Formats: sequence, structure tokens, C-alpha cells
Amino acid sequence: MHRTYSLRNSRAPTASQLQNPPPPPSTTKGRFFGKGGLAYSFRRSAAGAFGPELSRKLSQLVKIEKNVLRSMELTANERRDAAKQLSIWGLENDDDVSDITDKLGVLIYEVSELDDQFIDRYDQYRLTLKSIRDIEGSVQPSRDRKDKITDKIAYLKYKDPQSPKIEVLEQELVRAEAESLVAEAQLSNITRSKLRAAFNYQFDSIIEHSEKIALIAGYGKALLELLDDSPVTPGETRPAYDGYEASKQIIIDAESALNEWTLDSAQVKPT
Amino acid sequence: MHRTYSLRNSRAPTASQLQNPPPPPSTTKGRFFGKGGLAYSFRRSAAGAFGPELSRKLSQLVKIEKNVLRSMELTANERRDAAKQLSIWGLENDDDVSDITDKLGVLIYEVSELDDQFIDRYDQYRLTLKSIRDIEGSVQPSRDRKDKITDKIAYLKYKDPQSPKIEVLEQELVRAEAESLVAEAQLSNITRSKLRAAFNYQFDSIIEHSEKIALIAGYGKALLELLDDSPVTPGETRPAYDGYEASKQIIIDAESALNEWTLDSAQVKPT
Amino acid sequence: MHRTYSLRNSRAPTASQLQNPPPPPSTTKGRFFGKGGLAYSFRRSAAGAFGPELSRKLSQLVKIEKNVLRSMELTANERRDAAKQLSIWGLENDDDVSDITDKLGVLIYEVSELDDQFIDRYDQYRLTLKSIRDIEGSVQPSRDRKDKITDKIAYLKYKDPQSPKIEVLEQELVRAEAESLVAEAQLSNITRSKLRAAFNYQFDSIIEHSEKIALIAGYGKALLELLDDSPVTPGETRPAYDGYEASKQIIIDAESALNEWTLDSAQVKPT
Ligand SMILES: O=P(O)(O)O[C@@H]1[C@H](O)[C@H](O)[C@@H](OP(=O)(O)O)[C@H](OP(=O)(O)O)[C@H]1O
Ligand SMILES: O=P(O)(O)O[C@@H]1[C@H](O)[C@H](O)[C@@H](OP(=O)(O)O)[C@H](OP(=O)(O)O)[C@H]1O
Ligand SMILES: O=P(O)(O)O[C@@H]1[C@H](O)[C@H](O)[C@@H](OP(=O)(O)O)[C@H](OP(=O)(O)O)[C@H]1O
Repeated sequence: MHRTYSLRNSRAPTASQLQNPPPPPSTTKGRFFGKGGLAYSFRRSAAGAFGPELSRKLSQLVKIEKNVLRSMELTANERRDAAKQLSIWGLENDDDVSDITDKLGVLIYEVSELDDQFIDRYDQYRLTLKSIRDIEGSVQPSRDRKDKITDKIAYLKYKDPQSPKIEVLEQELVRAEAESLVAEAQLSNITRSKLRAAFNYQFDSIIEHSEKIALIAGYGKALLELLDDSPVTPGETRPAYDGYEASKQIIIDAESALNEWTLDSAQVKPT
Repeated sequence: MHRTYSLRNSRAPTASQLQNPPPPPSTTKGRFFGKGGLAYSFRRSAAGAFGPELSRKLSQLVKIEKNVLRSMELTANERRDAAKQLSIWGLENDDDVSDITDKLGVLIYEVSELDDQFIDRYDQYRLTLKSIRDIEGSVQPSRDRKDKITDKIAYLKYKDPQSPKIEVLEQELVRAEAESLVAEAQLSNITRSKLRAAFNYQFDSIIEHSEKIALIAGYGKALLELLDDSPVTPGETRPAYDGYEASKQIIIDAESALNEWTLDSAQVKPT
Repeated sequence: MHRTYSLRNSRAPTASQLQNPPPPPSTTKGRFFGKGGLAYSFRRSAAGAFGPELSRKLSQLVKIEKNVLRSMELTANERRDAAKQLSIWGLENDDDVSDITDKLGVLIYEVSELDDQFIDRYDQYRLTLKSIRDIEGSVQPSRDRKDKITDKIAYLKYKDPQSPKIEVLEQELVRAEAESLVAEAQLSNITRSKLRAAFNYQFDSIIEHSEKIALIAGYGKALLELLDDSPVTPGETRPAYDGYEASKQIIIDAESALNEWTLDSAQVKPT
């Protein structure tokens, strides 16, 4: 980010900013959360009311991840809805405009399925991250008791060293210590392995979806060129338009290329 | 989509589905709109209450586009918020886990700025699409009057052909016809040109953002490999971890590569 | 269909639409089901009230197929009835008009027999499709019991593993499993074979009937040319008409050609 060498949140100029000026900001910027309900805050605050202390930190993230998933679902649904209106608007216009509108409308409506698949994979990653919390919360109580029965024996030794409970308390401490050692080792093992596996799974899906979206956008941009936007003075008639044999071929080729693409066919080559 | 050769919304198997089984669906699917308020429906329904008939179809799309923008903003904000919790969770863990968590946390927090830039460019595209509606709504009333003063002269000719208003009404019809012809030609010219320009502008931003996101995801996946997830039995100590000189270099290289990338350096090559 | 590349149900222009403008829509379009009775819905809803779950899906289609057959029968009956009125109307007119009306009336009345034969063949295809449902509904109960006596043994093993019923329950499971395996294999075999045979039988009849109808229509169109429609001013007498020797020959030739046609004499050659 730009904060890593500046005291202000303003963004330093980049290659894109040098080539083209930064886009103007939004006309309206309301100073509101935009959630529209108390459900988000209630769910965020109710997680730690009764849960164990050790697993609270990770358990808090699951709720906000679910909120992210819901917001992405709403975004995808609304973007899918917009394509229908864009398509129907083209009925009362020229034939070329109507045809281009319909084809680009299905092309842009394609996005919703990719968004839904990405949402499902995000849900699986969230499920694994949730699965970590179960082992953490199971580990905590075994550690608590061993610590408590240590203060117990310390206090009882302070009160009087002639009590016969010293040896049994010490042996209970030894057994609890062995169990806690085993639990503590496996906890680190499991958290490392699960974090690595889940996070690799989550990182593959996003790049796959991004590459598919980029391919769809490129195909749409290639298709848009066929409009033949030329100025005409009043009193003239533009020639009849015939581009169905090109538009249909473009749509079929785009669908086939999107379907054929596989994981090993990734065009992006990071440096 | 899969609807183009099937009667059911189910998706036909693809290369990705053949390689890996489809992800399991979400655990909960509530049968609700999810908007959380009547504002969306109210804004959608109030657009056509008083506006001209010709521009209503295009004016209806602006509101849903604004809703899409707001939902995307909420998604970006929540995803940005999640990274902070992910980062703070790593404090109470092993040193390697904490370091990897912090670095990948900033790497995944990077996404919000790209989302905001895409939102701004989307807003500019929406502004141009709005600008089309002004010319449409200005064109409509000029066309309405010429049609009305035609039924007027027709009715007055039917009533009695000896009235002296025939010639003045006919000439007013001629003048209104000339003005309507000019307006009708320019309307088509302007709508074609503006649609092409705005839609090219909108299609470039999405592919740029997708390529940047894919690069960030690839760099993060490359960074994640350094975890060295190996199983350890209880009673052993893992060697001290030293990977700061690699993690910091990876972060710096990723930031430099993201900054250096330009429009002409697009790796994606559509067929 | 036209939905396979468009978001709207509107039909894209075709060769026929390019050659001739699309026909105007019907004058009246009532927003009603048109069934005229609750019998259709009652029969559709009563099929699954008590039947087995596996065969319900296929059993639901038989009722709607019977409804299709009844509607086709009503259509054929009404079309047959219309020819009688068309023929009787020609009595009070010119001799040539009366003769042409009678001959084309029998030619168009011919259609009803072909429709009845197609209906009978449709009924046979429906009978075979019904015959599939019997085997499906016989297969289901054999599968249900094997599954149930599995949950039974699982629960009884959970309750106490020292019961002596484990071995007898397990052997009953084994025998039911073998029977279910045999039934499951034969079910797939039978459904595939019956579907293929019935659907070939159903597809042959429709093309035969369509070819016969096309031949009849072509012969009628050829016969209609003999009317000699020419304009006449008042005060003149048209020459006496003599075309019985041509009309009777045309009717006889049409009947002979329709009778002689066989399956191997199909003129249609799909690409
Ligand atoms: O049906 P409700 O009223 O919505 O409540 C759900 C229920 O408490 C589940 O046990 C819980 O799963 P977990 O115990 O695994 O957390 C889920 O949270 P989740 O969807 O975030 O998993 C809750 O939404
Ligand atoms: O300030 P408010 O109460 O929110 O009302 C705004 C105001 O009516 C603007 O004129 C209008 O811009 P337009 O006339 O150009 O539509 C805008 O719509 P918009 O944001 O969709 O442009 C509205 O949100
Ligand atoms: O005589 P009704 O009162 O009309 O009732 C008939 C009777 O129940 C038949 O057994 C049944 O054949 P199936 O058992 O084979 O279904 C037929 O359905 P069908 O004509 O669709 O075969 C029914 O119409």
C-alpha cells in the first residue's frame, strides 16, 4: 500500500496514474456504516460472551467472513439483475444496437455463475478455518486445570508442609503436565497444517476466478468493436447491418474458450 | 451459460468439474431478499412516477447500478476489516505463524484499494450512462408536439374542410417535422457514440483490476510456501525459524511488480 | 429456440422472417388457463398422493401425456367438423366455386384419419412409457428394506455390542444387499432398453404423419390453381366452366399417391 512510506493515506502516483489521471470521486459520500441493521454488530458482539478465551480471537473472524460472503452474494445478485434491464432496454432502438445489447447482456450476465462458484469455495475455506477453532477450544480446558491444581498445591504447601495431600497433588500435577504437553504439541502441529492447506485452497480459487473474469472481459471488449459508430447527418440512411454470423461466432468461441481453460493453462506468470 | 442448451438451470460438467468435484453448497440458504430495507424497492419504483416515457427504461438502470456500487463498497469494507482480525489473531501463536500471518494480512488487505479504484471507474461509467438519459428526455417532448398537432389538423379537417386554419396548421406541422427529423438523427448518433465510448471505458477497468488481483493472489500463494508444515511428535523442539529476509523481499517484490505493471503489459491473451 | 442466446423470449429474425414479415398476433388474448375444468389439476395432483417416491416423477408425466392426447383428439374432431360446413356453404354460389369447394373439402377432411392414427401410435408410446413405471415401483420397496435393516443393526450395535442379534442382522443385510444389487442392475438395463425402443417408435410415427400431411397440402395447393380468378366488369358473362375431368383426376391421383407412399419412400433427407 501507499501507507508504507507516507504519513498520509493519499496514494502516490503510479504508472496508471501517470498514463491517465485518477478517476473523479463519487458524487455522494454519506457518513454512515451502510449495514442497515444491528444484526452484524449483534453477531460480532455475541461471539465472545460465553466462549473460551483461547478460541475467541479466531472465532471472531468467522462471523465477519460470513458477512463478507453475504455481501458478495448480494453484489452478485444485483449485478445479475442489472443485465436483464440492460437487455430489455435495447428493444426500442436500432437493430444493430438491439443485437449488440442482447449479446453483451448475456456475456455480462455470465459473471454471476463465476461469483457463485467463488462464494462456494470461500465457504469451504471458512469451514476449514472454523474447524481449527474446535481443536483450539478443546485444548484450552485441559490446560486450565493443570495450572489451577498447581496454585492449589502451592497454597496448601504454604499453609502447612506436614499435610499428606502434597504427594497426591504433585502426582496429579505430573499427569496433567504430561497430558498438557501432548495437547500443546499436537495443537501447534494441527494449526500449522490446517492453516497452510486451507490458505492454499483459498488462494487458488481467487486467481482462477480472476483469470476467467479477465478472459470474459477481453472477449466482450473484442466483441464491442463490431458496432461501427460513425457520424451521420440528417437526411441520410445508414446501410443495413448484418453481423449475426460474427456475433454468434464470437459468443460461441468465448464460451468454448472459457470452458476449455484449465488450471495448468494459466496465462499469468508472476515474476 | 449452461441454459443455452438445457431446460434446467443445472450446470453441465466442465474441465474444472472433471478435474475436481464441484464444491459443496452453503450450509444455510435463507429464502429472503437480503436487502434489509425498503429503500431499494422505493428508489426503483419512484423513478418512473413522473419521468418521461422514452427515458424511463434507461433511467431505471441507473438506480440498480448505484445499488451494485453500494453493495460492492460494503463488500470491500468488510473484506478490509477481516484482515485486521486475521492479523491480530496471530499474536498468540508461534513466531513463524505470527510473521506469516502479518505479511499475508497486509497482502490480502491490499485488495481494498483496488476495489475502491474499480468502484470509482464504475461510477464514471455510470455517470456517462446517466448523461445519455438527459439527451433522451430532451428529445422526447419535441417529438410529442409534432404528433399531437397532426391529430389536431386531421380532426379539424374532418369537422369541416372550409376552415382557414388548415394552411397554418399544415405549415406548423412542416416546421415541427423538420425539427423532429434533426433531433431524431442526432439522437441515434449520440446514443451510439456514447454507448461505445462508455462501454469501452468500463470494459478496460475490469480487466485491469482482475489482472492486478490475479498477480496479488499468485504472489501470496508463492509466499505461503515458506511455512514448512511438518509433523512433530511430542517431546521434540522444532528448529528456530528465520525467514524475514525472504518474506520482506517477497513483499517488496510483489509491491514493485504491482506498481510497475501497465496497460500494455497485459499477460492475458484472449484467443 | 431463440432463448439459447438471448435474455428475452423474443425471436430473432430468420430466413422466413426476412422473406416475409412476421404474421400479426391474435386479436384477443385472454389471460386464462383455458382448461375449463378442475379435472386436469385434480388428476395431476392425485398421482403422487399415495404412490412410491421413486416412480412419482415418471408417473406424473403419463397424466399430462393423456391430456395432450385428449386435446389433440378434440382438435382433430373440430377440424373434421369444419370441413362439413365449408362444403355446405358452397351450394349457394357459382358452379365452379361449388365444385372446387366440395373437392377441397374432402381433401381437407382427409386430415382427421391421419390425426387419429397418430393419436393411436402416441397412445402405444404412452403405454410403453407407463410400463416402465411398473418396474420402477416394483424396484423401490426391495431397496427400502435393505436400507432400513442397516440403520436397525447400527442402532442395536450402538446400544450394546454383546447382543446375539448382530450376526443374524448382518446376514440378513448381506442377503438383502445381493438382491438389491441384482434389482439395481436390471433396473438400469430395462429403463435404457425400453426408453430407446419406445422413443424410436414415437419418433417414426410423427415424421410419417408430417410427410403425409405435407403431401396432402401440396396436392391441395396444386388443385387450387384451377379456379381461374379473373376480374369481370358488370354486363358480361363468364364462359361455362368444365373442370370435372381434371379435378376428379387430381383427387384420384392424390389418394393413390398418399396410399402408395411407404416408409422407405421418405422424401425428406436431413443433413
Ligand atoms: O440457525 P441459526 O439461528 O442461524 O444459528 C446457527 C447455529 O447456532 C449453528 O450451530 C452455528 O454453527 P457453528 O456452531 O459451527 O458456529 C451457526 O453459525 P455459522 O453459520 O457461522 O456456522 C449459526 O448461524
Ligand atoms: O441527495 P438525494 O436526496 O440523495 O437526491 C439526489 C438528487 O435528487 C440528485 O439530483 C440526483 O441526481 P440525478 O438528478 O442526476 O439523478 C441523485 O440521484 P443519483 O445519485 O442516482 O444521481 C439523488 O440521489
Ligand atoms: O376408469 P377410471 O375411473 O378413469 O380410472 C382408471 C383406472 O384407475 C386404471 O387403473 C388406470 O390405469 P393405470 O393403473 O395403468 O394408471 C387409468 O389411468 P390411465 O388411463 O392413465 O392408464 C384410470 O383412468
